[PDB]
Amino acid sequence: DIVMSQSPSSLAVSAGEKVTMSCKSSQSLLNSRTRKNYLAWYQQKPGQSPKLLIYWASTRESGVPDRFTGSGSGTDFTLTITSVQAEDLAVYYCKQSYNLRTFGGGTKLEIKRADAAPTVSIFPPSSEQLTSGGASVVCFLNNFYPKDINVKWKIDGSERQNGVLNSWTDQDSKDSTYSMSSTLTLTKDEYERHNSYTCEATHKTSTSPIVKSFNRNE
Amino acid sequence: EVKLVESGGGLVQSGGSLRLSCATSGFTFTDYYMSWVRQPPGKALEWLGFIRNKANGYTTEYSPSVKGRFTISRDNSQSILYLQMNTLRAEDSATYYCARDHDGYYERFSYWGQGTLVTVSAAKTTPPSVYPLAPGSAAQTNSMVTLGCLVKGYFPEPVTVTWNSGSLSSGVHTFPAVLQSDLYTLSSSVTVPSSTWPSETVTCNVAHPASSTKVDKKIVPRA
Repeated sequence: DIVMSQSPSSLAVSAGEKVTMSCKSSQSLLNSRTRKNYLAWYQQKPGQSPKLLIYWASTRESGVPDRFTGSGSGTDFTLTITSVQAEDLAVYYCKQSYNLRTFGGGTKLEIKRADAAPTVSIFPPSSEQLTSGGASVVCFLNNFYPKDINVKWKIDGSERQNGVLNSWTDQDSKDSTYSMSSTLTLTKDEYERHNSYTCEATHKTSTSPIVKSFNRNE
Repeated sequence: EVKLVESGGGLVQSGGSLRLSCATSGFTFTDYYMSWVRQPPGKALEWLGFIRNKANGYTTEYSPSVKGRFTISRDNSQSILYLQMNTLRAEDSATYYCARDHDGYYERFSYWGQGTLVTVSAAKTTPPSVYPLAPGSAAQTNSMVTLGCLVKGYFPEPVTVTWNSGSLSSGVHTFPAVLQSDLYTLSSSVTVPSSTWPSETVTCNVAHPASSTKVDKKIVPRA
């Protein structure tokens, strides 16, 4: 088959900057019958259907802004985005149409912004969940940047790693912050054995962990 | 306006079969090639096949990964595109998109459908448990307050969560679902002014179309 290779896999830039990203095929995409390179660029914003930006390597799809530019010939192709906006965050795919079709693996575009510390909140098991035999302790770590963040759970001062599942939102398009849930699941038996529950966010906006807590005695 | 609407997605056992549909309108179906493309959750797009226009005899092509196993066809009187998936495997789980296509000789605007989700698994369709997240009873008020809903034990995807039937959509964070004991769990947070709750109502609305279920969960203060 023809193989399609994008690089880099990910990149982050600030609002108003330029980006470029590469796409390389294992074989020439030039059809000398028509003198066009059968290469195309797609934008897939999170939770949406892919949208075609560029075809024939550099012809813009009707109604695509001029700040997106395709270039290259043969085996080597480049997409350029001029003055990157917040709304451009998305995965960009190249697609050859010279023989059948095949997509590259994609380049993820992330919007840079000022660092920001998470708003942390902690929630004990709901009483409704407790009647079912389960116990889930929840922490929300909301509206922080950058994405890298550490969460530690303590039960009566003592760290717990098993039973913890973490899930990050896609980068907000509006303000560009990330959010994350951490959920500590336990048996009701174990939950009612201990009193003090704690979740701690270590993020590079401080050397001090942000800590929220609750005590079942209070 | 051109439209392409994929249907026929759903849950099917390993080794089973499934037929996807793509209903089209707003263009002469018969003049276009049509492609199917799939995307597993959190993975790349994969082109699967096309079927050519009337002038090319409606012949078919397929990626290697599905040739011999998936079949594309078209009903030209009703303007519908089909993908017959046979011998399903776990790896086939993905969103499937139909796209209008063409030999790139002439310029034509690209249309794609919204997609349809296929899930190949031994797990069964299971409605969600919906649990309210109100602050602890010893929690103290301030300028903003965060409430949540924990959505646990459902299958397959998707679920959608809203707050006060869509009235609260600012300061909402709905996290991606994670597989736990082969069932999905997700949570959603909403942050409002403390003046507005609990004086006024906050309810999350969880919709799970696969089990034909909608749950409204009012968040009340504990104790």
